[PDB]
Amino acid sequence: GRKKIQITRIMDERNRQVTFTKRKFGLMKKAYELSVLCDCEIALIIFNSSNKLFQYASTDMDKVLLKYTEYNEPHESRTNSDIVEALNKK
Amino acid sequence: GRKKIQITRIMDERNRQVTFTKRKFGLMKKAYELSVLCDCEIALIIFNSSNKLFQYASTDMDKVLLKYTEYNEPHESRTNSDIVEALNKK
DNA sequence: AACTATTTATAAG
DNA sequence: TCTTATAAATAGT
Repeated sequence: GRKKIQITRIMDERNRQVTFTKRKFGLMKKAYELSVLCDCEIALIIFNSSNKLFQYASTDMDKVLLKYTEYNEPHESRTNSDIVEALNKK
Repeated sequence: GRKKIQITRIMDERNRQVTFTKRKFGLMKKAYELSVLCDCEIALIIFNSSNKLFQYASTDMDKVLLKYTEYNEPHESRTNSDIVEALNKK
């Protein structure tokens, strides 16, 4: 956008609340497209600072969660650190 | 990118596999940033066309899924259709 | 495994 | 492998 930003908690309770809403949609949109382009099933679960729930699922969310729990092989399992680290590599 | 593309299953088994890998990271990156910018907890579950698993979580993924299962209020619960619709509105 | 032709999202071959 | 001014993602070569 107009300015570049440093990933860090927006201290401003409002721009935070606004950015959340905006990006959340972007996130879901992407998820949507990825889901579709590549014939994959996606589930996305979000909890805002106030522990309120927002969820997207390409299909049948609980169906996906169920598959998940039953999975028994190793697999890509990233976390925030994994991500920051992968980033710094570039 | 160089060309605009229509959201639909990449029929080319290869460009599909490639695009999947690329965008998946983009997805996680975003999720990462959202998680951080806005102090929210995020869990992302992906299954490729071949039923293999990929997951990101801002923190303790199972902790998040657990919260989810226990939630009992109505909440934003989007799905692909909800998304396409919302798009066409623009 | 790069590259790269205001940064589509988002902050004020 | 809500409006632009700008950053950040990415299709394709």
